[PDB]
Amino acid sequence: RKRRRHPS
Amino acid sequence: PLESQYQVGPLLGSGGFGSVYSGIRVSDNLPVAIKHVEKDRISDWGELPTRVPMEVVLLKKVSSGFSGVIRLLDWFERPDSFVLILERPEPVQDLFDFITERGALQEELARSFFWQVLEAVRHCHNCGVLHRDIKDENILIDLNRGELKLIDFGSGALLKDTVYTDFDGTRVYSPPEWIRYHRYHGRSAAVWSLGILLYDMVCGDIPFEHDEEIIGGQVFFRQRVSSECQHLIRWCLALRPSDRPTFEEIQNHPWMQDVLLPQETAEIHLH
Ligand SMILES: N#C[C@H](c1ccnc(NCCc2cccnc2)n1)c1nc2ccccc2s1
Repeated sequence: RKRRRHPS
Repeated sequence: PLESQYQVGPLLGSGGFGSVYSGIRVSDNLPVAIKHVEKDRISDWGELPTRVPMEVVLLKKVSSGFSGVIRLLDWFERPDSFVLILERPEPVQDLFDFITERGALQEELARSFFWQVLEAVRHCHNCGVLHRDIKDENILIDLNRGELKLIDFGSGALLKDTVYTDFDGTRVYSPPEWIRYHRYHGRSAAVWSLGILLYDMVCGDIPFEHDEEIIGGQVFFRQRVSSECQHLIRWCLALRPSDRPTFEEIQNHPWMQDVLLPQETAEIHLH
């Protein structure tokens, strides 16, 4: 499953 | 001038927060980070005890003494930007990349990390600063000392007891009262982001991606997590803000007992 960063 | 005091090295990161470079202070070769923010992108302005970005005001407020918050060393105004000089831990990895590479953390390790984030956030609040963007991406691990550093105060505010109606932090760490009503109180919203972080640490990724999950009130555990830890997580992610624990209650929780010292953490889990 895909883990991602998240911009503010 | 900025340019004859610091030697500039590689870009460490860039994005919404601006552009951050590695540097060295020329005088004593001290490691620094050099953060550039465009003036047209600074929304919140303060005044210093000069008109500066709010981020500078907040960092100065938290910069005294030894803590788990990144220290502002200096700052410079330019025609179209502000430059912030910060201390730089070395060697360092951010907590996002640490969890990506290692997967779900052992609870002893998550306990030590989470304990240190709690102390850093307590420090901020004690200094009248609300970070507003607590997440793994904004946590640096000093891999030799086993010490965590909270970075990126660029979404932060002065702490108040009244409602906030603005927010430019990370939506997936934001509480349901924000998603539903565009209103939150500082400390209770911080505790929600802290529950998201603790889940992230013990499970390998954040619990929620979608607004409907955030507001839904259901925490599914994808990894084996102890009942005491699941209980703390779920208390932090109580849908009603007043049902969330205080910082004291978090730190007095049974799951939080017998924490490792930073050096033990480094020796056991990092070296
Ligand atoms: N604002 C801000 C940032 C920031 C915000 C969002 N993402 C990042 N990513 C860079 C992470 C990093 C930091 C250090 C070494 N390698 C990677 N950085 C940073 N502030 C400092 C301060 C000191 C040292 C590093 C950073 S990164």
